[PDB]
Amino acid sequence: INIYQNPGQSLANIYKGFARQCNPGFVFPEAQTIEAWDIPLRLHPEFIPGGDISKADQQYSTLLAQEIANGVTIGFRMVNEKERVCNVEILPLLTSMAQNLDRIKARFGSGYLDRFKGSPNVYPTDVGFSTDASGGISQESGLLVSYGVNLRTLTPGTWQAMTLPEDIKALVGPGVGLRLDAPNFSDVFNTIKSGLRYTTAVTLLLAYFAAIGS
Amino acid sequence: INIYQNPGQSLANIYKGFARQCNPGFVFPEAQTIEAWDIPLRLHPEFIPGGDISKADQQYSTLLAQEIANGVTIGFRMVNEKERVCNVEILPLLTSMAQNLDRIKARFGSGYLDRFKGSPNVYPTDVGFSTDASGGISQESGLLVSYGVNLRTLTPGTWQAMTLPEDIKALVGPGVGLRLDAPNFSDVFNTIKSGLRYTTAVTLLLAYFAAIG
Amino acid sequence: INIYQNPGQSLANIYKGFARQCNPGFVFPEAQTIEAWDIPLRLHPEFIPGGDISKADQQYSTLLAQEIANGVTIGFRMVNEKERVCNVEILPLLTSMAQNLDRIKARFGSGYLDRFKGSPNVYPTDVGFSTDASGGISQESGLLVSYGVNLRTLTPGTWQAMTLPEDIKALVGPGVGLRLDAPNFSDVFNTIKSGLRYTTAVTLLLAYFAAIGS
Amino acid sequence: EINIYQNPGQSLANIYKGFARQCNPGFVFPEAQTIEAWDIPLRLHPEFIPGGDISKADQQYSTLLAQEIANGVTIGFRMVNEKERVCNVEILPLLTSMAQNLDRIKARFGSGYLDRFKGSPNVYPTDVGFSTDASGGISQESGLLVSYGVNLRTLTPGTWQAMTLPEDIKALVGPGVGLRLDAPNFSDVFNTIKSGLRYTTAVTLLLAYFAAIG
Amino acid sequence: AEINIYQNPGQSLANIYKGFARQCNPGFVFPEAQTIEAWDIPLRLHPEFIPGGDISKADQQYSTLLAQEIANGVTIGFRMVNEKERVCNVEILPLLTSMAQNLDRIKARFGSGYLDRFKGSPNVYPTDVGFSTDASGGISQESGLLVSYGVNLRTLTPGTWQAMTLPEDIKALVGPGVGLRLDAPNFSDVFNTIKSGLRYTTAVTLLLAYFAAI
Amino acid sequence: INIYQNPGQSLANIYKGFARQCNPGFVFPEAQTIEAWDIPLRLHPEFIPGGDISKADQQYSTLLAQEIANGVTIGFRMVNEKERVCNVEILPLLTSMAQNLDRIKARFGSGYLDRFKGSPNVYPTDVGFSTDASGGISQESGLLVSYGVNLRTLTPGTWQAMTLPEDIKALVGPGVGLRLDAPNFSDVFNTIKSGLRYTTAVTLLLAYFAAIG
Amino acid sequence: AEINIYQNPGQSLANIYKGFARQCNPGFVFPEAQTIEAWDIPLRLHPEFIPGGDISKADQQYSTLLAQEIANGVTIGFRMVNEKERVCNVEILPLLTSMAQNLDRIKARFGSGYLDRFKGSPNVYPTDVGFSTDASGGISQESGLLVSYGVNLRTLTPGTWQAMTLPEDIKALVGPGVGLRLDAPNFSDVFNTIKSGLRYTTAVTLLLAYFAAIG
Amino acid sequence: INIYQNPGQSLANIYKGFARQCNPGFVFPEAQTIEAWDIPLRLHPEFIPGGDISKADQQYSTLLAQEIANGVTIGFRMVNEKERVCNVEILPLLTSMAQNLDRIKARFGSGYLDRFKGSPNVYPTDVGFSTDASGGISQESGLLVSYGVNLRTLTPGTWQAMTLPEDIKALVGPGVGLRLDAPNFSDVFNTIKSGLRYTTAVTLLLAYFAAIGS
Repeated sequence: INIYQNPGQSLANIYKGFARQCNPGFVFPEAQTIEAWDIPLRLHPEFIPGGDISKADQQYSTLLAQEIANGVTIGFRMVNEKERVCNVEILPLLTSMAQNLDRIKARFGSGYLDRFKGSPNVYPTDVGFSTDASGGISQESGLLVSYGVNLRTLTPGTWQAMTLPEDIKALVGPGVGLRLDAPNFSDVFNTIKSGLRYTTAVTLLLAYFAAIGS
Repeated sequence: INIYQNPGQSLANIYKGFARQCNPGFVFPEAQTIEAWDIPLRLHPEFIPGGDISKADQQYSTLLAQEIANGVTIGFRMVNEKERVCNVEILPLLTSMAQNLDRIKARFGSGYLDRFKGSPNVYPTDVGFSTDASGGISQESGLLVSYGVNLRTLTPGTWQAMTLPEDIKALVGPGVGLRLDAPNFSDVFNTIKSGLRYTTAVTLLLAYFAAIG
Repeated sequence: INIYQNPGQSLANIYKGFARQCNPGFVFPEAQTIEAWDIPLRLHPEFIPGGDISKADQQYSTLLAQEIANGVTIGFRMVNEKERVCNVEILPLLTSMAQNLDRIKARFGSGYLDRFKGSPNVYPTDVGFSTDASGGISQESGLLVSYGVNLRTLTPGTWQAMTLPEDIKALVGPGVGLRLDAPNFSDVFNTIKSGLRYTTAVTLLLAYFAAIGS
Repeated sequence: EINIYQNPGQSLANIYKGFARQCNPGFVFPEAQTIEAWDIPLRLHPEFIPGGDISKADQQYSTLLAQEIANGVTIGFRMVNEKERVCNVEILPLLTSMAQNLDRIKARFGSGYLDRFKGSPNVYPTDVGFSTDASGGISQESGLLVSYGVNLRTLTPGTWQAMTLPEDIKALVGPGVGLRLDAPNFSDVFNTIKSGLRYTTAVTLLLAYFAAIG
Repeated sequence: AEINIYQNPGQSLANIYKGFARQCNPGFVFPEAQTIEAWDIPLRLHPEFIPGGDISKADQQYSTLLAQEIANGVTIGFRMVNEKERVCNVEILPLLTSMAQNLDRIKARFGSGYLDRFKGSPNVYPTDVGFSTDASGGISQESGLLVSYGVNLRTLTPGTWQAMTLPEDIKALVGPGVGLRLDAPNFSDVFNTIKSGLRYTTAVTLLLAYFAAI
Repeated sequence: INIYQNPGQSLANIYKGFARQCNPGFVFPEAQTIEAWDIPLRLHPEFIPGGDISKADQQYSTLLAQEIANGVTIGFRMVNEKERVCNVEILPLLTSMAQNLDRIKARFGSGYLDRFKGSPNVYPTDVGFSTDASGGISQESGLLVSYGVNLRTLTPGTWQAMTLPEDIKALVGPGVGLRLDAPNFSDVFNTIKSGLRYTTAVTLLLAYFAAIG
Repeated sequence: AEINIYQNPGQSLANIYKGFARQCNPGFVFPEAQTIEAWDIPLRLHPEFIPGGDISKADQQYSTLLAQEIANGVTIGFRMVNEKERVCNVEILPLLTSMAQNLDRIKARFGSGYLDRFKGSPNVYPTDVGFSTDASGGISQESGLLVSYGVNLRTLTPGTWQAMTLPEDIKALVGPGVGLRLDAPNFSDVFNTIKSGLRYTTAVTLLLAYFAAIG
Repeated sequence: INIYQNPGQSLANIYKGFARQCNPGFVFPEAQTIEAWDIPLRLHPEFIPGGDISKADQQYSTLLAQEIANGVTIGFRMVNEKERVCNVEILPLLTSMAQNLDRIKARFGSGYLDRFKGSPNVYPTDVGFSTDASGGISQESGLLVSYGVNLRTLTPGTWQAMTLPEDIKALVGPGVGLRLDAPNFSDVFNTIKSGLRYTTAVTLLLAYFAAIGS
C-alpha cells in the first residue's frame, strides 16, 4: 500500500501508532477510520488517473504531504503535550468519526456517499461560498466547507446534535450562520481555510452529515 | 512620538535606516512616506479614542507590531539578501509610494482622502468583496482590497500603468479580474489576505488610485 | 409595483405622462429615468427593511410623497404655464439626466455607483459639509450636496461643462466655491436645502459626476 | 474587399467601430444601422461613381470623403487630450442616436424609407440651400433647406424639441430653426451650418428630422 | 504705432487679447502693462532672436512660435461664436488675471532684475520641454520634466502646485507631469502631450505662476 | 476572426488586397506578414484578458483602430497616388518584413520572440529611453523604440544593412545616435512617437534585429 | 617601451610607480592591471585629448597635467631618501592598494561599461573643480563643490565619506568640502585648496573611491 | 591562477606566447581569448565543486590536460613547421574567435551566453544528435556539436559567412547537412568527435553563432 491509493489505510496505520502511545487499552476503530479517510478518494478516483501515481493530482498530493507533516509534529508534541494530544485531539477524533460514520450508514444506508457528491468543492478541505436557490452568490451567502458542510445554513438543532472534537468545534463555530458581509467574515473564512487538514475536514464532514436534520 | 499616534513618522524612521544601509546616496522621500503611512489613522481617528493609546484599537495596534517585527526580519536579511532586500523590496517600495502619492495629490487634489472612503474595509490590510452593478455582492463580484482597491474591475491598462514593487504585484495579480465563483478564488483570497501588511497594503492602495484607469 | 420599492418606475410613469402632455413626439428616456431614480434605493437598500414597505424609512417615504405632491402641482400648472413647465423644467431635466447617466456609465463602467459612496449624506436631498486635506471640516469647507456633489471645489470649467436644467443651475450656482464662513453662506445653504427634491437632487448628482474630474 | 468611394458606409463604420472600442470596449456598436445610414447618399446617388469607375468619381463627393478622413485624423489627435469629451459627447451619442433614429424610421416606413429623401434640389448630403414656397419658388418667407429635405424654416419648436441629436449638431443647427432669409443673422447662420456640416453629421441630422417629423 | 510681432510680441498679442477681453466683457479691466511685459519676457531673455534689429534675420523657431500663436488667435475667434462662455471665463480672462497677479508677485519679491530668476536652464525657448537634472549636471533615472525657463515639474511639490494661480486648461495639461520620473509608465505620453500642448503665451503663464509660488 | 484576437491575419488580408491592386503578380508573403503582425499579441496575451475582446487592452485597441483608419486612407489615395502607395509605401514594406523575419528566425531560432522580451516598452509603438553602458538611464542614453530598438547605439554598419521602407527610414533616421541631452532630442522624440504605427513599428523592429551585428 | 605618456598615461605612470613601490617593499604585490586601467580613465573619456592619434596636437591642459605628474614623481624620488616611511606607507602603497580595490568594486557593480558612470558632469579634466548644480541645471547658493568626473562633494554624506577607501592626504584635502555650501565663509579657501592640491593621479584616486562607495 | 579555475587566462597566456613567436607585431586579442575560453566554465560552474580544484570534474580536467599536451607539441612543431603552425593553425584561430565573439556580442547582447544553454551537450567537445523540425531525434536529424552547433541544418549561406581556421573547416565540413541514416554518418561522427579539443570546439561554437542567418 501507499498514501496516494490507500490514504485511509496509510493514515490509519500512523494514527494506530499514536493511539497506542496514548493508551494500548484503547480499541482503535480501524474499519471506520480507513473508510472515512478513503472518502475523498472514493468521490474522486481521478485523483490517481488510470491508477498511475505518477500522474497524481497535485492538490491531493499536497494535502497528503500536509498530513505527513502534521504526523511529524504530533510525534514531537507527544513528548510534553501527551495529555492534550491524546485526550483532546486524537482519541476524541477517532471515537467521534467512527460513531458519526456509523450513524451516517444507519441513517442513509450503503449509498451514503451520494450525500457528499455534487458539491462544487473538489477537495475535502475546500472553503467556498454557500449559494442561493438559483445557485448564485449573494450577501446572504456564507461558508460552504468540504463536501456540503453549509455553515451559513447550519441550524441550532444540527449544531447541538453534532459531535466534534473540541479543536474542530472551536475552528468552525464562528462561521455558523455567518453572512459574507459580516465584519469578521474574512477573518473567519481565512482561519477555517488555513486550519483545516484532510483528516479533520473529513471529521467535520461526518459530524455534520450524522447530525443534519436534528 | 510613538508608533500609535505617529505610525507614519515611526515607520518612516525605521525605513530611513534601511535606505541609508541600502544606499546612502538614495534621497529618502520622508514627507510622502510619513503621509502615506499616516493614511489609515487619518481615515480612522477612532483607532486612538480620546487620544489615549492604552485604549487604542487592538487590530490597528497588532498591524503596527507586525511591521515592527518585519522590520527586525528585514535588518536580519540585509546580510545574505542585500541585493533583493534593497533593489527588489525596499527601494522600489519607497519610490513607488512617493511617486504614487504625489500623482494622487496632482490628479485628485488636496481632498484626495475622499477617494478612500465608501469601501467596506476598516483596516488597510482588509480583504473583502466588491459590489456588482446592482450594489450587492454576487458571483460576479471579486476582491475589494484595502480602502477601495477593486481587483475585479481592474483593467489591463490600469495593471500596466501601475507603479508597484515586484512582490506586491506577484501577490495581487492572480486576483485581477477574479470572480467569487472562480475555482481558485478561495486560494487567491487566502494568499492576498495572509500576504498583506500595513505598509504594503498602503503601497498597493496608492499604486491603484494613481493609475486608474 | 409601488413608489417605495419601485421609485424609478413609479416616477418615470408620471413623468412619461407629463412628457406626452408636453410634446407627443418627445422620445421618453425610460430605461435611464428608471435607473437614475432608483440610484438612492440602490445605494441604501436598507430603506426597505426585509422587503416590508410598512417598515420603510420615513424620511425616504416623505421625499417620494413630495414628488407625488409636486406631480399634482405640475399638472395644475400645465394650463397657464405649459411653456415654462415643458421647455424649462421637465423636458430639459429628462434629457439631461439620460445623457448624464449614459456618460457616467461610459466613464466609470458598470460599478459607477461606487463614485457615490463615502459621502456623509444618506438621502439624495441631504446637504452637508465639504472636507479639507486633514480629513476634517473647517472654515474653508463648503457645501457637499447629495451623494458627493462638492460645490466648494467645483471649478468654473466643470460648471460650464455640466448639462443641468435652468432651474437647478440657478439654485445651486450661488453655492459654487462658497466657504462656511462666507457672509452669504447661511442664506445659500438655506436656499439649496429648501429647493432640492428627490428627483432634482439626482439630476444634479448625475450632471456633476458626468462632468468632473476624474 | 471595400473602399470609401464605393463603400462609404462600411468604410466609415469601420473607422467609428474603431473609435468606439478605444472609448469603451463594453460599448455595443450598432454596426448594421451605421453602415446603412452612411450609405444613404450613395444609394440615392449611384452616379457619384459612374459605372463603378472610382477614377471617374464625382468631385464634390470625393471632397466630402477626403473631409471625413481629415476629420478622422483630427479626432485621433484629440483623443490624446480630450478623450472623455470626444468619446462621450461626440462619437458615442452620435452612433446610438443615429441608430435609434434609423430604427424608428424603418419601423414607421419599412424598406420604403428612402422615398422620404427623394426629389430634393440638394444633390449632396451637406448641401445648404433655400426652402421654397408651394410652387417651388424662393421668397422672403424662405429659410434654410439642408441636406435631403431638412427644412429648418418650416420646422416647429415642437418637432425640433422632439429630435434626437448629439450636442455638437443641435448647437450648429438650432439657430437656423424657423429662421427667415431676411433675418438679421440668417447669413451668419447659413454660413455656420454650411461650413460646420460633414457627410457623416449631415446624415445624422437628416435621420433625426425624418424620425421626428409629423 | 509701428510695432510688429517679432520686435513687440507682448504689445502685439496684448492688442489681440484686449479685443478678446472686450468681446468677453467690456467691464473687464484689461491689465495692459503686465500683459505686454509678460509676453515680452522671452524676447528680453533672448535679444538674439532678432539679430541686430533685423526681422528678416529672425530666429526660425521663434518665428514658428509666433505663427502658432497667430493661428491660435484665429481659432479662438471661431470658438467665440459657439463656445463663448468657456472661451471667456475658463480660458481667457483667468489667464490675463492670473498672469498679471503672478508677474506682480515676482516683481515685488525680486525687483526690476527679476529676469535673472529665469536664467540657467538649458531651454532657449519658452515652450521647451526637456529633462530635470541631478546635482551634478547630468540626467538620471530620477529626472523628470523641466519646461520653459526653469519650471521644474519633477521637483515641484503638490503643495506648491496647488498654491499656483493658473488657468484650468493649463493645470490639466501640465498637472500630469508634476513629480513624474522619466521611467514612469506614462512619462513618454505626458512629456509629449505637454510638448504638443504648450504655446508661446501659455508657457509664459505657467512660468510666472511657478516663479510667483516657489 | 477579428483584428483583436487575429491582428496578423486581419491585417495581412487587407494588405493582400492592396498588393493585388498594386501588382496581381506580386507574390504576397502571407505566412510572414501574419506572423510578424501577431508578434505584439504573442508577447502580450493579456491584451485580450481571458480571450474576451470586450475586455481588450485599450492602448492595443487604439493602435489597431489607427491601422483600420489608415487602410481607409490608403484606399482613398490609391486613385491618384498608386505609384507611391505601391512602390514606396506598401510593397517594399511587405518584402522587407518577410525577409527580415526569415533572417531573425534563422538567426535566433524558433524561440526568437525572447529577443524582444525585457524591454521597458509594452506596446510595439512605445518610445522610451535606452539604458547606458553601465546599466542606468542617463544623458548618455537615447531612444528605445518598440521591443528593444536602441536608436542611440545603432551603428553605421547596422544602419546601412537595414532593409527598411523609405518613410520609416526618414522618420527614425534623426534619432540614430541621439543623446537625451541633445538640443533637438525632444523634437525628434515627439516626431518619432507621433509617427509610428503598429505595423510600421513592427517593420522597424524586424529590420533592426535582422541587421544588428 | 614603445609607449608614451600622452597615449599611454596609465602604463607610463604605472612604470614609474612600479619603481617607487619596489623601493618601498620588493615584496609588495604591485597591482599593475588596475593601475594602468585607472590612470587611462581620463584619456578613455576624452580621446580628443590626442586628436587623430597625433601627439603633436595634444590638448595643452591635458599635457600640463602630465607635466605636473612628472614633476611630482621627481619630488617623490627626492623624498624617498629621507621620508621613506611616509612616502611608502602613507602616500604611495595605500594609494595603489585603494585604487585597485575601488576599481574592482566599480567593475563588479557596473561591468565593462562602467565608464558611463563618469560622464555628463561639465568637467572635462580629472582635476577640475567646479560647482554642483540645482535640479534645473543652474547654480544657486545651495550649490557646493563638484570635483573631477562627478565627485559631488556638496551632496556627499559624512557617513558615505567615512566609508570611502582613500589615502590619508586625499582624505585630508577633500574632507573640508564635504557638504560645504558656496556661501560658507571657508568655501573660497576650500575650493582653492582642493583645486591647487589635486593632481591627475590623485583626482583619479578620489574618483574611484567615491564611485565605489556612492552606489 | 590555475588552468582549472582560470581556463581562459591560462590558455590565453600559452597562446599569447605562441603568437609572440609567430609575430611580435600581431596584436593579441587578450580579452576575447580569455572570455571565449572561459565560456565552458561560465556555463558549468559546477565543474569546480565549491571552489575545490581537487574535486574538479574529471572530463573537464582531462580536456584541459589535452590542451597542455597539445601546447608542448606546438612548441615542438614551431621549429620545422612555423609557417603552417602560425599562418594556418594559430593566428587565424585567435583572430577568428575575437571577431566572432564580438559579432555574437552585438547580435545577441550582453546575455549572449543564453544562446549556448539548453543543448544536450555538457562539455564543449561533446557531439550528439540534433532535434528535427517536429521536435524529436529521427533519421532527419544529424550532428549537434558543442553548445548548439547544428551541422545538420547548417545552411550554404552560413557556411560561406563562417570565419573558421582551415583545419576545423576540414574536420567539420563532411558533417554539414549530414543525416543520421547517411552511409558515412558513423565515420564522420567518429572523426569529428575524436578530432575536437576544448579550444577548437569553442572556436567552432563562436564561428557558427556569429554566422547563422547569413
